[PDB]
Amino acid sequence: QSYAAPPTPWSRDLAEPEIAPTAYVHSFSNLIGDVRIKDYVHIAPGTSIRADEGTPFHIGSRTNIQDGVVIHGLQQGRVIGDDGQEYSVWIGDNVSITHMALIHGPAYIGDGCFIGFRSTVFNARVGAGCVVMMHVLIQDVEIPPGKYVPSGMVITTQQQADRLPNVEESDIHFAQHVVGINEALLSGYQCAENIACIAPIRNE
Amino acid sequence: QSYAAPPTPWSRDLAEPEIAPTAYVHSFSNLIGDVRIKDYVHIAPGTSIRADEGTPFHIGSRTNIQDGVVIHGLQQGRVIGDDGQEYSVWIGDNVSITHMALIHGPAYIGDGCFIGFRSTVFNARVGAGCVVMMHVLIQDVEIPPGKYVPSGMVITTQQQADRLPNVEESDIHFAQHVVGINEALLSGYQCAENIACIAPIRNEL
Amino acid sequence: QSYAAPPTPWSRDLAEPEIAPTAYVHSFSNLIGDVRIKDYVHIAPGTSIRADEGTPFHIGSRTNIQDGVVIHGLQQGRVIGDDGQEYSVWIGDNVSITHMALIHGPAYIGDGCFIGFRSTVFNARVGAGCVVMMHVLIQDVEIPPGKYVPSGMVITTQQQADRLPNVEESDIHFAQHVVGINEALLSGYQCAENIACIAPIRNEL
Ligand SMILES: [Cl-]
Ligand SMILES: [Zn+2]
Ligand SMILES: [Zn+2]
Ligand SMILES: [Zn+2]
Repeated sequence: QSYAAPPTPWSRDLAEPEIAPTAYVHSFSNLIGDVRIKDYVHIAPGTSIRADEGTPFHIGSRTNIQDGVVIHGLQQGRVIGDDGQEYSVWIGDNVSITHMALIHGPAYIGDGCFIGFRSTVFNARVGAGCVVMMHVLIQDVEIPPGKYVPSGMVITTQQQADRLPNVEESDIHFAQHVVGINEALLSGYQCAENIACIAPIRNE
Repeated sequence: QSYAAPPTPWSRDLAEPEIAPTAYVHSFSNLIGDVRIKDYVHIAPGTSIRADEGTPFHIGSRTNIQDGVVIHGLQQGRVIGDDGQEYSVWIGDNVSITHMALIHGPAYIGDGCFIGFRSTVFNARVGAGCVVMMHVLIQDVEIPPGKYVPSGMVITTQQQADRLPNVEESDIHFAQHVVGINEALLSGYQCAENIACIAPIRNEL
Repeated sequence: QSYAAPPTPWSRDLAEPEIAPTAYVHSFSNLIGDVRIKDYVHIAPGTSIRADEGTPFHIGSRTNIQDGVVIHGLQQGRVIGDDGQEYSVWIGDNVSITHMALIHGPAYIGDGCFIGFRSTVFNARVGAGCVVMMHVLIQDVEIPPGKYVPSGMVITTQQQADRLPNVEESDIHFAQHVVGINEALLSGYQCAENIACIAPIRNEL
């Protein structure tokens, strides 16, 4: 369920989502505007990705976007993607954006991040390899690369973002497991759409 | 995707939403019961507004309801609207109910309010011109007009509600911007649903 | 929108949901895999219940699942249900899972529980007859039966779980009311899909 961006004083290109053929988007979801989805992305049910104000959005390869997630952006304000271009929202490679998370542009999330349940990133950079846990708010700050954020933290000042602990080895594996589970899920959903793949399994 | 209220021990009128022709409601949403939606309202994808228990709901002119929002109400309990009528939920004019907010009747939200990301108003009055920030709970209280609520606050007592700072000039300016932005989006989406409007635009590309 | 579980290294049975004819599931929602939904269950708009990683899920009789709720499970990790079978998610009878709640397996929620607005149970056991309020996180712990949890609490250690107050009689009556309300909603929505039932009601208008 994908649509063009609406014509507004700030946008007239009527841009539509670019989705990799290796990605899987569940039917029960809504995608509007210039949303660039690279290889092996899994977009789960109940999600609304809306690139009508702030635009464009980038979602990197092997990244998962889980149930009930919202992605939107402010009309004014951008970050620099790794390609040199400006984005309302940049999410890197091998990122997990988990259940009911909110990612609000301007926002940069680096490669390998885990963003936990019901957590929000708004007007903020989160460095590569961060593990952010459950019920967290991050707003108006830069989180250094490789940091761990405990559940329930409300981070609104740089002073707070500057005193976070380094991730442990167990956090790094925990994060890569979630990435792998969603790659496996994506392929299974693609198999079920194809008579040649699903028929032999269904006969057993 | 608009439906009548179901028949229950407390209701039998099977009421359906009244939507102003100048409003825009996204396809990917669900609307049930006596929901009265006024001029230039924008209702975004993922929203569930359900007037099957407490009823009616009123959503005022130039108000936006953003993605993943839920509105419901308790069967018992009402607020007095600006028209003298009883409502489960009353949302005024020029209001922003932003991403993932929950408004739960009995509730009154006054003209010009901003209700921030993932925030909840339940069994409460929020006076006109309040600016509520992110991840806030407001419950069983009255917030005076023109107050600012910092992010993360869990307000459950009147003692807390009585000790809030006044909104600042830059808060007002931020609130009005969000209102105007959404007015512009609704007219854009209506153009896309009209061949005469959107065709000449796609021709320029 | 009812879907089979996908073929995967941990599951190839392609299970689909089993839904009691006396349950009402709103159209605007998504169900995937081995989800066992019992008698008189109400599933509200905007819900996603997904048994593709952890599986199976169990939802008991007269239980309600309200708007925007998400249910999922870890691939590894199970709890024992009251039937003596293993589940990623067990939700018992006469339970309320309210607006925007998240239940994430491994999870057990006993009979008679109230789980409040925007609250989370993950890798946890919540005993029979608990009343959990609003904007709560319960994580990695066991809450004994008959306990009350104030709004906004973040419970991540057993030490917190061990110092909770008992429910009061008024909390019990409050919980059963919400269950009763949702049963009455359920039969109303079914009445509207039965011409015998809805025809005389509509002719009064
Ligand atoms: Cl939420
Ligand atoms: Zn926004
Ligand atoms: Zn309710
Ligand atoms: Zn999960």
